Amino acid sequence: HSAFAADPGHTTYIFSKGGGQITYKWPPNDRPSTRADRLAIGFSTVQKEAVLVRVDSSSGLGDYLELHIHQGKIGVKFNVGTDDIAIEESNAIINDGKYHVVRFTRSGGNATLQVDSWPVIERYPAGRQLTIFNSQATIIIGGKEQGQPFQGQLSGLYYNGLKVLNMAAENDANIAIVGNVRLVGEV
Amino acid sequence: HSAFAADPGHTTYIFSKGGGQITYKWPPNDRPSTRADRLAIGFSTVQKEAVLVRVDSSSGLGDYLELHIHQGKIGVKFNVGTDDIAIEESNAIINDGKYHVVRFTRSGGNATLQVDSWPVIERYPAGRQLTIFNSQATIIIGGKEQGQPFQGQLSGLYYNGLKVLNMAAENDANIAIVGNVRLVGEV
Amino acid sequence: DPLVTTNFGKIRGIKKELNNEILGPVIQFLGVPYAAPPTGEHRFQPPEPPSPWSDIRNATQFAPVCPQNIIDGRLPEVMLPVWFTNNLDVVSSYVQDQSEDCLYLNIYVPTEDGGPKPVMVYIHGGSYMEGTGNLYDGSVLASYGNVIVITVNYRLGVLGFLSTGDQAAKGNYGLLDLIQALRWTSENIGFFGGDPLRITVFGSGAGGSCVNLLTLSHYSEGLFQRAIAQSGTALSSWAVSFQPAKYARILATKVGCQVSDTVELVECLQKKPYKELVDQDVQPARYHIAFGPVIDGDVIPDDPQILMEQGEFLNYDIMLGVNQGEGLKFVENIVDSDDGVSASDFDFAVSNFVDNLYGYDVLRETIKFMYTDWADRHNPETRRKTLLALFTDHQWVAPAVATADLHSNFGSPTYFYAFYHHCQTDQVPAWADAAHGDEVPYVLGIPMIGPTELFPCNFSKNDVMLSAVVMTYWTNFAKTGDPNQPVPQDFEEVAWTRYSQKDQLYLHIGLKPRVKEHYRANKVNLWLELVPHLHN
Amino acid sequence: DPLVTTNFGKIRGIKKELNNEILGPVIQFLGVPYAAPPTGEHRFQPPEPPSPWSDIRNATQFAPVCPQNIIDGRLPEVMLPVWFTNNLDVVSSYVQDQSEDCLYLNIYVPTEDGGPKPVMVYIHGGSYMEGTGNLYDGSVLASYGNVIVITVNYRLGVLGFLSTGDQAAKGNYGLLDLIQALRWTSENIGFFGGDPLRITVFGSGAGGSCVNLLTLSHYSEGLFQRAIAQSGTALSSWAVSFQPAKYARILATKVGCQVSDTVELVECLQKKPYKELVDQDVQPARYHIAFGPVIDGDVIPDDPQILMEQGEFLNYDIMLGVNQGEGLKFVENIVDSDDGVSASDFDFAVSNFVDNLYGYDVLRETIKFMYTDWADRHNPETRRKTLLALFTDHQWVAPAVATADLHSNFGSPTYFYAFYHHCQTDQVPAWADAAHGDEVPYVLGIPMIGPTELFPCNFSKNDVMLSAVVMTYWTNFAKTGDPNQPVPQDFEEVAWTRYSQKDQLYLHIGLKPRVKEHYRANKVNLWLELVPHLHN
Ligand SMILES: *[C@@H]1O[C@H](CO)[C@@H](O[C@@H]2O[C@H](CO)[C@@H](O)[C@H](O)[C@H]2NC(C)=O)[C@H](O)[C@H]1NC(C)=O
Ligand SMILES: *[C@@H]1O[C@H](CO)[C@@H](O[C@@H]2O[C@H](CO)[C@@H](O)[C@H](O)[C@H]2NC(C)=O)[C@H](O)[C@H]1NC(C)=O
Ligand SMILES: *[C@@H]1O[C@H](CO)[C@@H](O[C@@H]2O[C@H](CO)[C@@H](O)[C@H](O)[C@H]2NC(C)=O)[C@H](O)[C@H]1NC(C)=O
Ligand SMILES: *[C@@H]1O[C@H](CO)[C@@H](O)[C@H](O)[C@H]1NC(C)=O
Ligand SMILES: [Ca+2]
Ligand SMILES: [Ca+2]
Repeated sequence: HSAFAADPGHTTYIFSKGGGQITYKWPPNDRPSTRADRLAIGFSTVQKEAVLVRVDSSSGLGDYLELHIHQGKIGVKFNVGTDDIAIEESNAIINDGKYHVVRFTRSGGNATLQVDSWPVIERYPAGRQLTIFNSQATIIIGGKEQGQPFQGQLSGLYYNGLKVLNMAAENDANIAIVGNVRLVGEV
Repeated sequence: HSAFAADPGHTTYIFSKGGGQITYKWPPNDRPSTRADRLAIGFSTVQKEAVLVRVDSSSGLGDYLELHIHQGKIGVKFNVGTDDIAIEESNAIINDGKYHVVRFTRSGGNATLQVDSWPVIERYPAGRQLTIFNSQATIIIGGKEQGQPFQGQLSGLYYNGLKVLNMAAENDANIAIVGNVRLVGEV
Repeated sequence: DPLVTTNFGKIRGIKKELNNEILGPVIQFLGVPYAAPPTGEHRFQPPEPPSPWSDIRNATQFAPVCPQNIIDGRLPEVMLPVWFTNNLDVVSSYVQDQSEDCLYLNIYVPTEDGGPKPVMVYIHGGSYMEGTGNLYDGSVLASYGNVIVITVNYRLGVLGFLSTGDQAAKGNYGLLDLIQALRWTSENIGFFGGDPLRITVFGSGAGGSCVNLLTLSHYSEGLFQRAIAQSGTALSSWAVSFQPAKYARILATKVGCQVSDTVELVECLQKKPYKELVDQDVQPARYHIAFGPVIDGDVIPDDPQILMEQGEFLNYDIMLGVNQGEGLKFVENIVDSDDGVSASDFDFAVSNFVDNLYGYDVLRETIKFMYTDWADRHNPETRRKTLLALFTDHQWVAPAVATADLHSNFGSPTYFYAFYHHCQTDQVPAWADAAHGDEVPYVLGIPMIGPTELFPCNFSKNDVMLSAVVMTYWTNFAKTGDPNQPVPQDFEEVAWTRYSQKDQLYLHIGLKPRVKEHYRANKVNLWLELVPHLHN
Repeated sequence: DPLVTTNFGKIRGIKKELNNEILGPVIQFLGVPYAAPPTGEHRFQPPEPPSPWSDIRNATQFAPVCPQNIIDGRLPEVMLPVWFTNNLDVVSSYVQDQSEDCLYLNIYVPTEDGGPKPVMVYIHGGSYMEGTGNLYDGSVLASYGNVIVITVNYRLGVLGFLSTGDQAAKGNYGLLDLIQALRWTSENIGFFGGDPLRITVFGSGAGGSCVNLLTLSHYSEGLFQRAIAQSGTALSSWAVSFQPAKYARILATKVGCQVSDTVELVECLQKKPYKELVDQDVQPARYHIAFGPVIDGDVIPDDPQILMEQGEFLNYDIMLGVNQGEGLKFVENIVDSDDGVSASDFDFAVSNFVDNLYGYDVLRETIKFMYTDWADRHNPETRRKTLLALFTDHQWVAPAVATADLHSNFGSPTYFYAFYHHCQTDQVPAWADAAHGDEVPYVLGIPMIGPTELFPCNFSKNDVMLSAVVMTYWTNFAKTGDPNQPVPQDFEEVAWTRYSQKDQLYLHIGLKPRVKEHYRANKVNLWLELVPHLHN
């Protein structure tokens, strides 16, 4: 009973100094390919630069999805075959320390980014593009291996039906927590 | 001590009814190829149609030389690669029962036929032809296997230095006489 | 009496015990309607869900098959499985009863003495013109492997594949039928004890083609999870119809229609008695198909070669393979009681072949050169071998490899086999290797019973073992997407390694099973890498 | 004191005993002039007969060799025998003494303890630019086989082959020198006990080329009766010069001539000191020759390919063959201490090769495809093998086959061998098969003596046996035109069968000598039948 439109949070992981990383990994025999992707992540931070999540394809494939902060503006950058595609919320800033929910959406070449209730950014292509994200290997929450570890909090991370962080707080066999990451509970 | 230029006669062979055949055969390891050929044959006949001599190439090769009588006129037909070439003495007739010496000469594409002292027939080509008669296998005097056996006398047959009939009268290892052929001697 | 309740009503099966006292009997539900009859106004339209019934429905006999004509028709002997061509008398009997209302599937459910079982759905196909799922008894496979086996009937030939390249008739009806069948299965197989998240689709020949085609389609998203294509791909010359409009027109003409507007064309055919449509003879190019799957920008969004090349397909577990002497029928009639082929007929064969497949001399020369044994090029037995190999390599081996290369390249678990054993009949020359369709009885576990009317071969003792090996591999794949996991082979170091472009490991399947690399690497690369460089 | 009287005067030889006490010594006549000095007015002219002398002439020392430059020259290492390139310090010593007056031959006469012996005339040749007959000691061959062996010196390079494609300089002087040498031999070797009706001409490398070219010439009519060409044909890219005028011009230019009229061009060169001509560096296209035999419609009436194709050549007993790894030097320096070749260097090699030989990509792709082992295409050892084979197949194997095919087709007794053993030196990589020029020491019976300065290999026991086998075949051929007749091999069923286009039987010459059929027929036919169809 999850919904992409419903708030993705409330499994509140703190990513403090020294960096942290939570990683979900699909079994090599069941890495999904998708024509459409829906990411929703609830977070809070003050950082100027960080990489929150990145979905990477198997080896020898260039398909990936990267959600990151750059100059306090949240944005996405992905590749499904052709070339890198970029979309970013520049109208404003999100590193003000309060809770936000950034949604990203992909339909083949089509893409979507919204920060809360702000104006949905739309990125349409002037020509048909490839439509499939081939065999997804890992979800890498943290951005440590990218040399821009994220610092702050994440209450939830929904990815194509998956409640990634909730699954981590359930010690799910696929989740691997590594680094400065605490599962701040309640009360 | 033999010459093309000499009368080739005087080893006289009688080719009587029922047909006859004298055959010279070169060893498979020494079949000659020649850029020029010199044939001289002394004969007498009354026949309207016969094949006197035929030189044939090895197997799988179409090179040959045929001396024959057709409609009482002596003629030659040969092939050295390109196509059949024909030359004949039509100015007159030679099957009147008396002794004649026909000479045939080949120089690549060039050819020559003379019947006694009559006008040398010349057969020049209006373009370069193949010049070589490739590995000569047998000389077949008689024309039996061609279904036109010769009937009359042959006093001598010169071929490229070879006195073929004389070699037959010397029981040469390579001569094979078969059929109605007698070596009428002297006195 | 065995009864199941489905979203449409209650159905009663029938029990069946096998001619083998080691296998527990099965309950089979025969003639289960998975869709409303595609008749009248629904002709040349996608299939609709079946109507429900307030009744106990008897599913104890096969329903009539989809209209076809296997006697006075053309019968593409090269496309068809050898076992089918060789006794169409026994085949005819399965198809004596036909109806346009023919959208039925058959379920084979095992018998215990805990947990939803895998479902193996079999898609048949000779040339898209003929056949039934009913020809394939899923009993032994279901009983031996403890999986549910379904065999499906979908629209065939004209009724299943007519297309104008327009919206008048969009085509692919038979493919949509298979989707619908898989829908019904996904949402109704639980009631039989099946597992909707572990459905494996499988087929041989044009059945394989269907399997592959379905994996390129965004319609089969979430309906099945693994696929086995046997001697069949989506990249062979007879996989899809590239000129459907042309043949719709010719068919329309042949039955007296106004071929003017395409709407008036379909409207005309919409109304004719199906027999008129079926009894018509529309001959396509030599190694091509007239009525078959079509690139419609929907079910099949584009040329399979392009889609596959670009990775525009989802992740599935894939198993595919080829037989040693698939192209028996290409050569059979050109042989000469001495079991050989003249250097004369060879040149013809190859020249004609390249003509039909490629057109309007360096290629013709190159192929003649490549398929000549320059050691004894006068051996007329060798000449038939390499001639047969040319057709097998072109129509089957190279497309399978290309398919395996492209699925594995894009992350899909891939397993590749080469089938190198068969049961020889008196119906086939003794010099013949595994022909087209010869894997089937093993997969269906026919040796476990011994000769049937359909497969009348005298299965040896080794045939039974092989079948058990094959069936274990297939059912292991169905269970886990790995032909090795659960049931093991009792094949020590003989583990079916996963295929990838690096070593291209494949399983040599025969009386001396082994795992080799780069199957027929020389010819495959000829056709896949070198032959393209000789085009314009 | 051995003396012989020739049509030109009396000559005194010298005795020579071999480093083997099984072989009877020989008398060798060294530096016998077979023609007048080709100097001054006779430069770029056919040779004239030698002047007579009223004197006892000393023929006990080699005369100076024909002018050449093997140090600071180019040195086409691909064309040259490996034994030659690997120690040109020892080679240089043979060539330290040069003169334009250099038309001398050397006679090796056996010693008895009845009947005119066969004469084997050896034509040397690396690239037509360098060498001497002096490098080849005919002693052992003459003593072991009881045949007279002559080794000849003919004009080389510019002096031997300058041509303007005109009557100014008509070319082929070095070939006419060989004709003249064979004239002298035919009318003077009886005095030494030689048989003018049993002369066998033989040669390796460009020597083989000369042998073959001579058999297409009507000048060699009645001068010799058999021929052995070893790793050498008239059909390879470097057998004849097809653009002589171009290079005469470049040469003229380089030494300061008025390249205007061709008559004033030759006049200019006529007069220059030969060193000026020799020290000049005129580089032709990669695998081609600048100064060599020329089609002059006289000595060489037309393109050897055409003549051979049309059977425009007389009957000879022919023996010819190739070595297993002729093309050593094509790959040697591209290898990488790991004894392998990168897939990178490969593409280059094959691309560059095809560019040079064929020009301005379907052929380039076909060749790369044909010479790739699609089983482990990553094996860098295999990559060097097939790369080596590519050059060997193209420059040697295919032409030799074509030549055997055509001679035999037109009735000439033909014997074909493939040489598959050698004596490995430290100068050659250990993975190397028999390279170009490696049959020579065997034929010269060098193992019978053991290492010499020239061939310093440590000949095993088997090397001596092989040599004796080879020498028996060669001299048997010289004696009868059949490598089998007289001296038998003591090779039971091992009889060198006559080569014909039917089975194309050839003698594998190794430690395990056998006769086989269709040597490398796949690759040969690739180059002979199929590559033609890829031209415009
Ligand atoms: C299903 O098939 C059965 C078997 O032929 C049919 O039922 C028969 O007809 C009636 C219905 O119960 C009974 O009087 C008979 O005893 C039944 N036969 C037996 C022994 O099974 C019927 O045609 C089908 N079921 C229905 C009623 O739709
Ligand atoms: C296939 O089965 C036949 C039987 O139909 C086998 O023949 C056996 O021997 C003779 C010859 O036909 C028959 O009279 C027997 O009845 C058969 N034995 C049985 C009961 O199987 C035949 O050997 C088999 N074909 C082969 C050789 O594969
Ligand atoms: C040939 O060379 C010989 C080798 O020396 C020369 O012979 C010397 O001179 C005469 C030859 O007639 C002999 O009587 C001497 O005994 C030789 N000298 C010695 C002791 O070696 C000779 O000059 C050359 N031949 C000729 C005569 O031209
Ligand atoms: C090979 O020859 C050398 C001399 O050049 C010799 O010293 C060496 O020992 C030989 N190798 C053997 C033992 O075969
Ligand atoms: Ca993609
Ligand atoms: Ca000829």
